[PDB]
Amino acid sequence: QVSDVGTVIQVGDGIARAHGLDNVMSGELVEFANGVMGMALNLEENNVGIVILGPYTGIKEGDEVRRTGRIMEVPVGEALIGRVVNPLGQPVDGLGPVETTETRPIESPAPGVMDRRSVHEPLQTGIKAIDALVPIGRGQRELIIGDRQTGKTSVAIDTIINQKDQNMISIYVAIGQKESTVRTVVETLRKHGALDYTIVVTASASQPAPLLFLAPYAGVAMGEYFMYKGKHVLVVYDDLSKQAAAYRELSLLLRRPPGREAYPGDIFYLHSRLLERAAKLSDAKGGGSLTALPFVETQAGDISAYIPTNVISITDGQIFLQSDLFFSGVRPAINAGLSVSRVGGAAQIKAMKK
Amino acid sequence: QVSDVGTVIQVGDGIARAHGLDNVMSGELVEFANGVMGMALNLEENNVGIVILGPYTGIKEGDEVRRTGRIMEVPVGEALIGRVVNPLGQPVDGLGPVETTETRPIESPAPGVMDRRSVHEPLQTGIKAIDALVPIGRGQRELIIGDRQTGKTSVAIDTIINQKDQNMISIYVAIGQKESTVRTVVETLRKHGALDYTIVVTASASQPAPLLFLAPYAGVAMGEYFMYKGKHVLVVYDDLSKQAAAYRELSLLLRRPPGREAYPGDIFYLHSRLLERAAKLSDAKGGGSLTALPFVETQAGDISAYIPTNVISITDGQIFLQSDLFFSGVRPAINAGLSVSRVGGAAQIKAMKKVAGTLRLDLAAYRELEAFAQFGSDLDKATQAKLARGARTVEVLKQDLHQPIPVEKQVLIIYALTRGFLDDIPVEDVRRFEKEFYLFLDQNGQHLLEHIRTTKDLPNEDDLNKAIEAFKKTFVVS
Amino acid sequence: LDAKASEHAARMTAMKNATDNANELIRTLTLSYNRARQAAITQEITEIVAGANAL
Amino acid sequence: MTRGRVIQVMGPVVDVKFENGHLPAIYNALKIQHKARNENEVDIDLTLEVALHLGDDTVRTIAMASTDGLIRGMEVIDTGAPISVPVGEVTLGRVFNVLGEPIDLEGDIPADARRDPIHRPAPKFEELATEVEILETGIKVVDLLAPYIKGGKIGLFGGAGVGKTVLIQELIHNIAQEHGGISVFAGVGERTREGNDLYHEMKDSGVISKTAMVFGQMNEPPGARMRVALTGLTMAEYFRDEQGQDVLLFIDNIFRFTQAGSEVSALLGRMPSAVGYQPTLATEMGQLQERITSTAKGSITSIQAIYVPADDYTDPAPATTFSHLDATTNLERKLAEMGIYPAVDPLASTSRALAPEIVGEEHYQVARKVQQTLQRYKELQDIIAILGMDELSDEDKLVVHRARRIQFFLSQNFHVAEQFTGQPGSYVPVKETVRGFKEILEGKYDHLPEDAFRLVGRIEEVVEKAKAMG
Amino acid sequence: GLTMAEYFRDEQGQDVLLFIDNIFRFTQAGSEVSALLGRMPSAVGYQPTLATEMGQLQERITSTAKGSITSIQAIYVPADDYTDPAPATTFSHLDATTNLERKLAEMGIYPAVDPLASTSRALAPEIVGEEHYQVARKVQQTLQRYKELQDIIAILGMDELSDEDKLVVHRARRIQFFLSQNFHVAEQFTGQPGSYVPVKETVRGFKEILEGKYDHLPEDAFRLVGRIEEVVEKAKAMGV
Amino acid sequence: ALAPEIVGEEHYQVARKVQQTLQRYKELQDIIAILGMDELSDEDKLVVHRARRIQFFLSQNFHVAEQFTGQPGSYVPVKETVRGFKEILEGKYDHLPEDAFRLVGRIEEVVEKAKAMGV
Ligand SMILES: Nc1ncnc2c1ncn2[C@@H]1O[C@H](COP(=O)(O)OP(=O)(O)OP(=O)(O)O)[C@@H](O)[C@H]1O
Ligand SMILES: Nc1ncnc2c1ncn2[C@@H]1O[C@H](COP(=O)(O)OP(=O)(O)OP(=O)(O)O)[C@@H](O)[C@H]1O
Ligand SMILES: [Mg+2]
Ligand SMILES: [Mg+2]
Repeated sequence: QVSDVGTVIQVGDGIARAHGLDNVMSGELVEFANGVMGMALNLEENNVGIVILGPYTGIKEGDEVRRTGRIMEVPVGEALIGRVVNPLGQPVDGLGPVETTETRPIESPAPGVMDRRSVHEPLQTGIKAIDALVPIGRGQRELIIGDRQTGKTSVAIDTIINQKDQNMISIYVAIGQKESTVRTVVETLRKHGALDYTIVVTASASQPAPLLFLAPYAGVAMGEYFMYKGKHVLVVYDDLSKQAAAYRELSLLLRRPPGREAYPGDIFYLHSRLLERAAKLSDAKGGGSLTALPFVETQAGDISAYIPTNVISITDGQIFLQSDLFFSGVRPAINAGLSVSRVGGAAQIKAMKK
Repeated sequence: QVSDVGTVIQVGDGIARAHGLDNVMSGELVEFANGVMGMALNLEENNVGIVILGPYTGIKEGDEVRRTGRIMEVPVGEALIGRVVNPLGQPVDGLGPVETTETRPIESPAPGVMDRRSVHEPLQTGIKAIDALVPIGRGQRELIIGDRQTGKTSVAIDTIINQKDQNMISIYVAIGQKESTVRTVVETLRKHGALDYTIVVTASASQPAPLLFLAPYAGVAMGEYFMYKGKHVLVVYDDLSKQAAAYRELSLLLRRPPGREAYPGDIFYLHSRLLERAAKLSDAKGGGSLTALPFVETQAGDISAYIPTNVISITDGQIFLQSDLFFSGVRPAINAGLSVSRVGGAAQIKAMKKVAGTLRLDLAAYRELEAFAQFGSDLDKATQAKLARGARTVEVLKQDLHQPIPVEKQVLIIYALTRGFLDDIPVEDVRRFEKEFYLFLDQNGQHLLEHIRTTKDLPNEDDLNKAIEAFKKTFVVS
Repeated sequence: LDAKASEHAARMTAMKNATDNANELIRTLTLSYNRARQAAITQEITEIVAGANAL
Repeated sequence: MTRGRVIQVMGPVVDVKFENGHLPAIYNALKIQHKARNENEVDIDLTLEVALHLGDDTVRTIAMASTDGLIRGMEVIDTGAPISVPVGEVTLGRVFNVLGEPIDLEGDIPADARRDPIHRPAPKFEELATEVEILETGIKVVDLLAPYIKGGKIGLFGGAGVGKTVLIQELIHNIAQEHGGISVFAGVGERTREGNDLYHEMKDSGVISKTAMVFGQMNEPPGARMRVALTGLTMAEYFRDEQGQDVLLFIDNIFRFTQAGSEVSALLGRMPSAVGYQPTLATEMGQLQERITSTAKGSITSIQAIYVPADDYTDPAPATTFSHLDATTNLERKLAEMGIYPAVDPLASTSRALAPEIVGEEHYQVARKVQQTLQRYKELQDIIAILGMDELSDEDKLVVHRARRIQFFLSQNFHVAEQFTGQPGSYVPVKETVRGFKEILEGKYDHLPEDAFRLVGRIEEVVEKAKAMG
Repeated sequence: GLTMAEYFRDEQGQDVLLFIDNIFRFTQAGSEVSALLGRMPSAVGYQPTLATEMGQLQERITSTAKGSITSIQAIYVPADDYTDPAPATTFSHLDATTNLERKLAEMGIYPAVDPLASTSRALAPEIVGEEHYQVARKVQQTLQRYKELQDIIAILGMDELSDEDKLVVHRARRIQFFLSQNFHVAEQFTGQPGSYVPVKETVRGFKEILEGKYDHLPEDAFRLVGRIEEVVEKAKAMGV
Repeated sequence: ALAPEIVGEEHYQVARKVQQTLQRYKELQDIIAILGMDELSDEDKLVVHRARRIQFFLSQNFHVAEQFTGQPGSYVPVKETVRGFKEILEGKYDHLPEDAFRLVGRIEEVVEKAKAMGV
């Protein structure tokens, strides 16, 4: 019987090959003998390539692989608000299981051309510099770009805190961060009361590369539930740079030919198909919205690099934080010369425009 | 049918692959049918990868290869003194057999961290700049790094010649050089009389790549015999970059995965193995020591290249030689600013240590303010004195080819320079003053020289001062 | 006397401004040099590996 | 039936074939013990670590020592677990290799002792601490201008002749004396001569009895040089988790750890990333660093010495390393020559903890004012050298006068320097150093001679020294 | 060609002049066949056996007791990059080295030999003579010193210089132009027949220039002259 | 299409003169960066003076830029463009500040600007 059961033939660096699984479907979830999940990536003529979503040291050649019959998906619902979970929806805060009822696929098509609407509602971040010079609207994709230790996380936390009175569900996705810093961020949010409307998705640097790869998609899939129920969602991706690094690691482990800066060819598609799912829906679709604030870390303020240019080509404007200005006492060191909001201004109240 | 013989399947570019040989050891030495020898590096599932240590044009597919049962080793003994041999221990000078009665394996463990002792004895090279600013101690390993035609070979030859009166055995290893160049070096050593305590190991550019790869290990194996029997040994590797290139050629021919600049993964491990065997043994293991002077040739002064980076990270210090400094009249060409030694002070005698700090400060003050040479040519209270002292320091540090200087004279000349006795002498007369002072010293200040030699400390200040003014009275300023 | 004092002060100020401009240019050129060096190393190793695995 | 068999040897890489269904897990340790059967063989004592499962019951391993003398077909046994090293008080005062075997001549640890696996997951989210806490070191300059965080990583920059080892010994002594926590030293890519010298230095200083020392020597294979940091980390983790102590972990050089990982990846044949580094550079760095954290019962504070290739701070290895650091200490040769033996640069040193939210408003203000005064004094050096001291304005005179006091007060007399000086060491609390620097900034001690501030502790010792001078 | 030369070296004991054209092409062809032979690539696309092949070719060109072969070899440097593996490897086998510079070529100086990069182990006091060694070292030092002054002059003009470096540069220009020569084969290019200069007269002329015997002559009179009388003749023909 | 028989002799000559001035300005950039305009000759300073104004006059306010900034766009005929650049090259407007040439249409708009501010 090799229809729903397989056998491992190779294991290495988080990648496994399995014999059998004749009826497996591309993108399905598979389960190993010890409980670790995997994703069916390549369906070859006589073997299946599986990406291991967890610790791979317990998987040995000859172990059994079992089908699940489900495309890559994560649990969603309102029971997930106020919890810290991994990109698979498993809680890590220790407060018990999450009682969700339905799920959404990790890979989902973006809203079409005729399903969208122009951005016309302001998103008040509470930061005077942003709200005055670089306004952000609901449904906009705005990039926060700067060097390390420039205050991007502080800006994101301030924006999330300010959303208390507005009807706005916030999702904070931390990719490749330190667990201690994530703990501190969660405690700050708890002190300020943000866990009444916030979901935290975490995948730290000690985690394997596939989880860092899959975290932003889990976050956006979680947000899309409320977006399509007619609500407004704010999603923050903390290091698209680290997501790209993890994807590069995975692609090189798969022996794919690299390009500029050893990145794969589809490094642009990786971020584009993620950031295209944030949109402002039309009245026919329900008027929901999703706002994305991806972060990009530059080296010595170089925004002409590959990943910074790729992300700039996708979003609707960027807020640039200046490293040397950050040392001048102006902690929200926004470089107004290199910062712009393309779909801003229209999404700004009458008084502030005047 | 047996597991002690095999048949050759593939031949080409100096390597062969053989079927069988089921009981061959990794790194073992094997013999072909026609009498040439080989060393087994790759042991695959069905075949053995063999590098050939000789002319491979006589090897064809299908002939037999046999086990020898011994890991590669080289002959050792006192009979090798004064001979020129290849990395296999076979003489190439044509003076007959060597007659050694003992062997030592090519690869041997380095001394443990508890078998060693702190470096505390000076290695006098006879070069004033090195002895004063970049000290080298017995048991230290010091890198000599620079571009082509900068003087590294001359520095090594002077260092070897200076060891005549000491109690050290010298080993010179030449990797990838012309046989004519090696013969010229041997002739220079014979002329200066250093060939009665020196051993020469040769791997010319026409030799197979494995011989170039194996030469430094043969050298250290020969040195370790004397080191472990209680003596002091000095070993020089003439081009570790050529040794690394030969190893890269072998690895690429054996189809091992390449890395940066197509080098194999264990290229750093190779040089770490080589250079970690130089040590200063503790009194429990005997007072023996081995000191190494590896050479690395940089391209256009780029010390950020892969092999130079590895060797710099491995060694205990660097000596940089620069082409512009070489052609500006500074023939020793040692860049005293970039060069560094991590055994400084411990590798110097007290007399040299008492003046080396002032010399270093005076040279450091003059290396900056070089832009101020043209500007402020008028009188200035401080910078003029600094420039005048620095010019004389640079003139003092110059030295001629194959003219080592005793440390008791180096100390005296540096004392005379630093204490201000050279200030009233023109820059053009400094070298003549030094030569005539050396001639005056062995004529009159024999008591000072003997005091320095016996106590390793500076003589009495007033007597030294009287000697210096007595010579200055005789000296004629031109 | 005022003319000579003004001339020397002007020379001092102009020279320090020139030195500052030169230092800034050196910093930017060093950044560009490091980027080019990294790109060259990456391209060389990628070409070597592609040639090696093309066999 | 648990036996393996050597099937393929290529330098430091060995492939072993096992019986079907009995393959060892990844990162397991395999041992080879062979006695020479005849004159054509040599004795083998080698340890391997599992890296990949190649299929067809074959496993690819990395050797921890030299593979010379191996023969295709000799027996390999599986230990059933990763590398295990002894833990506890038996490790204090001892020197180990990567395998956990003692290197000094003080005998071997009995087999009855407890041993812990080298590879383990990082502590979970709910086991971590929630509040940031300052680690008081007792050194004035460190406590003032670059505070340390319990569970944080501190980068250490410098070279030879700046007293890095002296500072390390003083940190060990102070932490053990005033907190009761042990320290661990990990010599990744250590030169044997410098390791021997450091061991003798620690024995002379007396801090050897409260430290565990681990050496991965430079002549060891890349696998050993890669794994030595993890055995040091395990030895620290035992005391962190079982005794509830606050432990220091010293890593001799982390760039050597990254380059050993790169060499191992190249040997395994993976396609290079970045400039030449391994594809898993960030993953390996994160797996090493994320185990050095503060928990509900203890913490590990780690000081890394960091080498920057080609002085390029944007190089991938320094870039990955800096993403985990919380502070930075730079040692200055100019200060060493001037006579400041702590040698910590007061302006180049930075710390994430220097923020009023956690360190205190008064501490923040004092630190900012001290840094401003030092910068002002630094700006005047060229004009002072050219024109002279008397040509300055009155405010410049006062700034120089106070800054030359501050520069001297930043120094301290160390306990470990007593064997050379004769003066006992000092431990200065953060409150005491803050108050002293505040008093100096206020001008309370402008009439005192400047040499009185040279090598004293609290703000009263300078008064006593000045009175002794007269 | 080497096989044809070795017969005359060994079997007849002659002195052989082996003129070999671009060595770089031999290595280039070796690298061209390397990939099709099935071998892995190397650092800059060359074959792995570059140094071994180069040495096996070069070590056969040597002087022995039977006879002597002297070889003059032209070596191409790709894109003026002297760090290229083939020219970098070729240096180990040479006794004398002559470097040609595009900077000197464009300025109008031929043969455009670099006076500082060129080296030879025959330049020793016991080989060529103490006077020759002194003159050569003084010329090299003067040229190196003049090269330094150009950086200052490019910003501050000639007038800012003192009156000893003024003489230094004024004589260095003369030396640099006197290092030129008109070749017999350059007659097709210039219309001027070439000249042959013995080494004794070369040394004498350079020593006289260094001592300033012809300091009053115009600078341009030293270009493509040959002997030291010919620059005086040119100066006479063009005025001074 | 930039050929004298397609665009006209004066159009071609004006374009070539503008390009020549801009090329000279680009060549002067490194000296200007290192040590400013103080060491430039009289003709080089005039070249810089003309080139900065030409570069600023090459800017324009677009109709689609109404959404970013409130300034309405402008449509400029090629005859007006050629005449304006010819007038700038002839030196008619060397006395106007260079900020008056930014984001305008015809040269009449440049003249109207610097009247709302100091002339
Ligand atoms: N407005 C502000 N006022 C005061 N301090 C601030 C402000 N914004 C940021 N900081 C501080 O400056 C530092 C910047 O850290 P932060 O995490 O916000 O930046 P980052 O760029 O996301 O950092 P990293 O690269 O470590 O992830 C922190 O110490 C933070 O407390
Ligand atoms: N101190 C010195 N004084 C005078 N001449 C020197 C001195 N040192 C070296 N030379 C000369 O400079 C040249 C340098 O040759 P040397 O063999 O020493 O250099 P190298 O660094 O080994 O270079 P290579 O073998 O690549 O040419 C030789 O002609 C040598 O005679
Ligand atoms: Mg952050
Ligand atoms: Mg040489």
